[PDB]
Amino acid sequence: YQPTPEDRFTFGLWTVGWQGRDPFGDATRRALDPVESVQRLAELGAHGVTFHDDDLIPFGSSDSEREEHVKRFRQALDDTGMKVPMATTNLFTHPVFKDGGFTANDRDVRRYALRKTIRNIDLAVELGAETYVAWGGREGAESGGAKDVRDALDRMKEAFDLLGEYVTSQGYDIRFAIEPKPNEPRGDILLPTVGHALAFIERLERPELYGVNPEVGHEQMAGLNFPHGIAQALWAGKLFHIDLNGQNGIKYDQDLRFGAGDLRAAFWLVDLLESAGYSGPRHFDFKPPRTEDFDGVWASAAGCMRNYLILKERAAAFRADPEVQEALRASRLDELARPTAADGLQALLDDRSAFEEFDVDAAAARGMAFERLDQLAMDHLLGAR
Amino acid sequence: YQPTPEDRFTFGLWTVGWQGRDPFGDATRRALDPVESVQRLAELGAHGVTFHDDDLIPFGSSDSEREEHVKRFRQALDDTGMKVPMATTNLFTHPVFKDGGFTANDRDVRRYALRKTIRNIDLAVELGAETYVAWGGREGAESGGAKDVRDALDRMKEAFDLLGEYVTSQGYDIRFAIEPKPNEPRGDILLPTVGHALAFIERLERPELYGVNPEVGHEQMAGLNFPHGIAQALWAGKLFHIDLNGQNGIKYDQDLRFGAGDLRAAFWLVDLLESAGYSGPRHFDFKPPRTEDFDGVWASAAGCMRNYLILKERAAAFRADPEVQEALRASRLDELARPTAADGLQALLDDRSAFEEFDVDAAAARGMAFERLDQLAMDHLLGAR
Amino acid sequence: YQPTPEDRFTFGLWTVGWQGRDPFGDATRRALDPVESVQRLAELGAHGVTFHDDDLIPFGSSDSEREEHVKRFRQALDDTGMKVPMATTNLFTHPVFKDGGFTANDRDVRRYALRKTIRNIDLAVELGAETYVAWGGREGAESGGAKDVRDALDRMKEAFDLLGEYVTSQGYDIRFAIEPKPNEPRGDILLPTVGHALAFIERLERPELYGVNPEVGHEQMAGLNFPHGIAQALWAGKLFHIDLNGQNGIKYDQDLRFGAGDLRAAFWLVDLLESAGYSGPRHFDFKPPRTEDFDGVWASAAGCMRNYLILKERAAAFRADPEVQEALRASRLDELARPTAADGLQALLDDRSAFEEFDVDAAAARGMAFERLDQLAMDHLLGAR
Amino acid sequence: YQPTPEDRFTFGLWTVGWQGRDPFGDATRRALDPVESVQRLAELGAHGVTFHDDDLIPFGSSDSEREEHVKRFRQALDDTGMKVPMATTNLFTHPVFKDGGFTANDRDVRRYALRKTIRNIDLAVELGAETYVAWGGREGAESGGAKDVRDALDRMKEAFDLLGEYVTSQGYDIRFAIEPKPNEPRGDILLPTVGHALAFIERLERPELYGVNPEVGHEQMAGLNFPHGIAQALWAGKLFHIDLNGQNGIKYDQDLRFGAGDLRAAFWLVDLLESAGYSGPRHFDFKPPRTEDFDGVWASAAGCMRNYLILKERAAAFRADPEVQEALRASRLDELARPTAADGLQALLDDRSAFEEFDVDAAAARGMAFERLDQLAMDHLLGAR
Ligand SMILES: OC[C@@H](O)[C@H](O)[C@@H](O)CO
Ligand SMILES: OC[C@@H](O)[C@H](O)[C@@H](O)CO
Ligand SMILES: OC[C@@H](O)[C@H](O)[C@@H](O)CO
Ligand SMILES: OC[C@@H](O)[C@H](O)[C@@H](O)CO
Ligand SMILES: [Mn+2]
Ligand SMILES: [Mn+2]
Ligand SMILES: [Mn+2]
Ligand SMILES: [Mn+2]
Ligand SMILES: [Mn+2]
Ligand SMILES: [Mn+2]
Ligand SMILES: [Mn+2]
Ligand SMILES: [Mn+2]
Repeated sequence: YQPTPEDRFTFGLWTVGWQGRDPFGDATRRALDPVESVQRLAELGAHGVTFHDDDLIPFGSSDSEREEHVKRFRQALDDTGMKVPMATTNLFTHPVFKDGGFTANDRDVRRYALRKTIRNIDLAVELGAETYVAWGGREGAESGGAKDVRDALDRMKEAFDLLGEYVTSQGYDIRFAIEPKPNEPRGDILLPTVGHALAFIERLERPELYGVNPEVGHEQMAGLNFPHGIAQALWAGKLFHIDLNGQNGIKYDQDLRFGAGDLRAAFWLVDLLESAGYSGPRHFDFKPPRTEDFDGVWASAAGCMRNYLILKERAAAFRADPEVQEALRASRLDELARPTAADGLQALLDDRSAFEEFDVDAAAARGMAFERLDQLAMDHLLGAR
Repeated sequence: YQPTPEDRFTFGLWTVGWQGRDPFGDATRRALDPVESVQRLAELGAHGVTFHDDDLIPFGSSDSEREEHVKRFRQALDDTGMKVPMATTNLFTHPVFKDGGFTANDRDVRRYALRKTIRNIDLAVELGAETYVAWGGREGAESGGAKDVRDALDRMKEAFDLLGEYVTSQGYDIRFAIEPKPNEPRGDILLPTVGHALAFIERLERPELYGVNPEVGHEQMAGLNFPHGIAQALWAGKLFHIDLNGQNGIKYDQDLRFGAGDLRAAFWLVDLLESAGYSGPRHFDFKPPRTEDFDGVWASAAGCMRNYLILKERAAAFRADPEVQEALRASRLDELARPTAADGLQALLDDRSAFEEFDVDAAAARGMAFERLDQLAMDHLLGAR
Repeated sequence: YQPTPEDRFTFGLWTVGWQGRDPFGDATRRALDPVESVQRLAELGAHGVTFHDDDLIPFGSSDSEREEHVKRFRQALDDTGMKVPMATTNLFTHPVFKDGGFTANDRDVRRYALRKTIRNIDLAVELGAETYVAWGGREGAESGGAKDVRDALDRMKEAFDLLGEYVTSQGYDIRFAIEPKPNEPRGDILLPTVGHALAFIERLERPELYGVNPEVGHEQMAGLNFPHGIAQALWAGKLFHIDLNGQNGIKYDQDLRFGAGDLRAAFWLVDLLESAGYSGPRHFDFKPPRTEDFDGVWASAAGCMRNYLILKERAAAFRADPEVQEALRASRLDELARPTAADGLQALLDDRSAFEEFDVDAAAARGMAFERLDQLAMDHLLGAR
Repeated sequence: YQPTPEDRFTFGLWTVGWQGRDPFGDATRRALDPVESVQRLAELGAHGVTFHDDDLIPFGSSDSEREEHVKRFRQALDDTGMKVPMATTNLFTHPVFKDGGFTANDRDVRRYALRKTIRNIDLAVELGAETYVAWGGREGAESGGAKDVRDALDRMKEAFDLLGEYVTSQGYDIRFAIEPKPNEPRGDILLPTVGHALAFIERLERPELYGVNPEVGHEQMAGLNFPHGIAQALWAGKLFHIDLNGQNGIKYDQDLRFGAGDLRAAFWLVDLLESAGYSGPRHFDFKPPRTEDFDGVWASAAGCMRNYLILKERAAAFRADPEVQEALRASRLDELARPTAADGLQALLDDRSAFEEFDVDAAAARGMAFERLDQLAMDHLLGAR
């Protein structure tokens, strides 16, 4: 199960670079040089990296230092053949962002958050990224009077609409991907799920510039079915990017390596991305546990990739198995994919077999055969066929 | 705190009529006649009632019996001055709907679910309802291979699009309100939140025919902030109807009387509906606990109405209190409501005070004063001013 | 992966016999005769069955009918070689139990709940059961003033203490196993977790008569780590019985077949029961989904057994793998099992290497190597070694 | 609603002193001097403070600096009349504790964690504390093979048993209070609930030395009923101390001021502590939100105290209201407090009115009148009587 760069595996600088500072505990690992991580991730078989502005250029860097940091970084990309498919802005760490960036109550902060963003879209385009992520982690509230949500959506729509004006004015090929999260670090975060983000995009001036960046662990923090939300994103044409990780239920945001957490969810998510032909990056947004030294870092990043490739093999065996395709017909998946009434409304209304003469008892008696199907999918996952 | 019918309080027949059958236990109360409940709810000060088809006309009734049931019911509405603002279809009880109605894997079932719906839209319009709710409680799965979600959304969009064709062909003034729920009775239900429902409507052929019917307890079963979801629905123009009840956290769907459960949520929700000028029905979709006899039924329905009217008084005192309006300015709510950059993109880009000369430290030092605000809102709720 | 009766697999009559009545829906399957289920479960390789009183003898049966029902049942046990290791009381279905059995506010109800219990302990002993389960599913409240919890624990301790007097007075070899559940069908249920049940037993007059019956899905409905709770029960000597099933997170009690739900939890639970040498019944307390016909019933019961036996094989390969035992030493599991201070308190206090000269930096730098361990356990589960 | 020191309100140095560093964000407030906080908390009406070792004496302080820090602190206690009822150890911040203190896999770490503890019990006794808290925040795992839980409970019991030997050997009047938490910062924390902690104490050599320190927000992070767990702790005689705060459901540990979060829980908890006559400290273990400056700090600490005193007044009015005491009898709370069978087992067995002649229908028909009771308790809370 060996990754190659053709598998499209990517990692944030902040993921392998997490020093292991948590709400109760100091760092347990020294800071990695971005150079270092590029080199070590290319050896493991990754395809590229991603960054916040602030991961690559230290906050408050002179323009003399910015350019330095960028030079070095670009040399290591040249030396390794790594790409930069996606970039994003840190609008959550510095204290100025303690009430948000694009929805902060202070208007000055809000203009500062769009200037800091625009600066990093230029760099992102220079470095070749196709997708620009926006996680509004400070956009929200711990209290009901602190934030009027209708005014805060007006602000959010204004900031995204100015960024879409900027990008079309510059000529850039770059799209935006909004990342939902339901809570943490705010008490409640605005656009908390995939469905809220999808809905919001349909109100922006140019909706075809924006899609979603869902993360495994974030929709599971609301107790939702991650493969069902991604289906919906796929159904809308809006799955621009995806963050892969693991999460054990409804609790703080664990960011465990991909395959950890809900491992059957993980199986149905790979099944779906592979059968829909998702062709963007398989990005890992994870934190190696603070228990680990640098050995455990690179082990944990390697197991992200491994577990994807194992689950891809088992989902492919599942769909390719004749006894499975027979089960799928027994459970009427074929019929789910046929129109209910291609005949149209009038013919439906005149069809007596639809109502007046429909035998509800006979229909109700038929078994759906779902459990036999599900066990087939379990035997496939476990390799126990 | 006395309701009158001008408060727009409504109840489902199924709410006061719940016999108290639960997954572990038999009925504890006899069946109410719909007549009875209309009379008793008009005495308590309610404005109207709502129904499933199957609450009012027993499943499988001849057309001779349907008309009877409807006659009787209409007399009791005449005798009491009660209205029928909303109606809906039962597509969840009968065993034929064990895989869903509009997304069942069997195509025959799906045509039967639209015929059963259309029949009840006619009756709904006859009885004067303005809103037709659709809760797809059986639309979903307990297992990943049982349902392809992209085909199931195609089916759902086809069923809603044929119902919008039906209503515009008949000339009816009636809109649809889709009610989300994340789970129960299915393992996972499709369009599980407000945001998923909002997103989905924007893909139907005629989106201005459809809005949402959110329920308190349903978004809390995902751990989400119910007043934040309703703000978003208000912001989209799509809050057609609302279900009011109480829920203690993430667990089975409790349906406790309104004000029970999360009582500070309840306060910020009344604050919002009243300050936005929501003017639809305040509908109660609750179940009096099976511990209660008919005395406890009508006590529980009365406390729904009482608790709304108490929280309306305290939210109104809150917003009317000068010291509160002063706090709101101290916390910059005023600034949240101003555009970030009415000057436009170019002027933002040329403004040095937005970036080059923005003092981030000074901005970061300012306190948001949220806690003083929040305690004011607490003293108001508790009447301890 | 073929079960035999030596695997100690058991099922409740109520599990395969669930008609599929849920809070929103009628039965979807006819009632099974207990005879039938005994015969069909013996063919699949099960070791025995369990019952509520009310599953085997219809509520209100004359003593002429009781004996009949029991005769028939006993013949089918004779004909099949099935055992009855465990029995329990239904103190939740009938409306008289709407406030509880042993903690109902009415004292008359409470005496009735102990008489109904004692009657079924006699039958249980006749039929050879070793364990008598008590799930207090109606013991609790939806509201804070409805139940004083300290008086309700006095009542619960009084009922269990009289049942322990009864059993020691009759000479019976039978122990009690209390089953925790956090909620459903009550808003909150008393002794909601394993730890609450364990604590409570230590206050009964004869604590060595009582242990716990934990269920997978119940501790997961609180978001807790089921293998950690069973370790604690094992550590106390109190794991008398266990209920096996699957649950997807914090929501209504799904009762999916064992292996469904949290499949990595399932792996670490089999690892533990097998390495501790648990030798009681592996009981399945599950409901085949109401989507299924009788074919899907017996498929779902068979997959419970299958998935146990697959996970037993993979946990055994895991612990037997030298590279795994090497990893365990690398992560210091060996040291966890050594006493911290067998030298005693004084020697600890005089040991300078424990404090004055302990090098905290060097210790802090050591990696725990947990991620490499965890991936080994993942490759083992998936059979990808 | 003015606190005085006779109300027994206390605060941790770490609570008002939280700089607002979170998993995504830098500090937003400078460090407070312990002196400062003592002075400011005495002005607001608090009764005392509590500390970790490491809050009061910087980690790695020479013994020349320790004594200095302690001198200063003691002067400010003298100048203000503040007490120190409780102290505890920081065994979670420093990287050496990344796998735990008392259950770390490294035995060296474990001896170091008991030496660091013992040192601070001496200081605690010097400063007059009565209760010594132990929150094992690093005791647990993110992965199943990382920790054998039975060996880890052996270690935990060994560490607590040596601390009980230490304290009885020194002659100290000091008891231990174990604080449960279900998760965060570990994936799962050992003894995750009140009931697990209660159970564990009953296995220590001297159980009458140990009780529990429950925190509001921690049992709510498992979705449990905090007043029900404290009743159980009261029922066992083991409520040594309590941490008061607010939490909105199952998510990261918010630590909002007391009264925020679940405000009806807050009401029933004050009702219980006041009617049981709890006479330990009312300690606040909260964090003023990082949005706040020092003004918002002291506002947030003041609202903890205010909200306790408002809820005490409304619970007292509730229990003192004749119409309430009438409701309580209508709902049979009186009967809950009577023995079920003071007559004994034999008389129960011979009582025909308990079984043979018990009218189950009549009993089942009686209403429990809980909803009327609950609304009375709501009108009382809101002051709407
Ligand atoms: O929860 C943290 C979020 O996942 C971020 O890592 C975003 O993906 C990028 O800012
Ligand atoms: O959870 C059940 C749902 O709330 C229904 O009562 C809908 O509102 C109407 O079918
Ligand atoms: O949740 C229901 C409980 O699990 C019961 O099935 C008990 O095990 C036996 O009464
Ligand atoms: O969650 C953090 C815990 O509540 C601590 O503050 C303990 O109370 C003391 O170490
Ligand atoms: Mn995350
Ligand atoms: Mn992410
Ligand atoms: Mn509901
Ligand atoms: Mn509803
Ligand atoms: Mn269960
Ligand atoms: Mn069970
Ligand atoms: Mn806490
Ligand atoms: Mn605490």
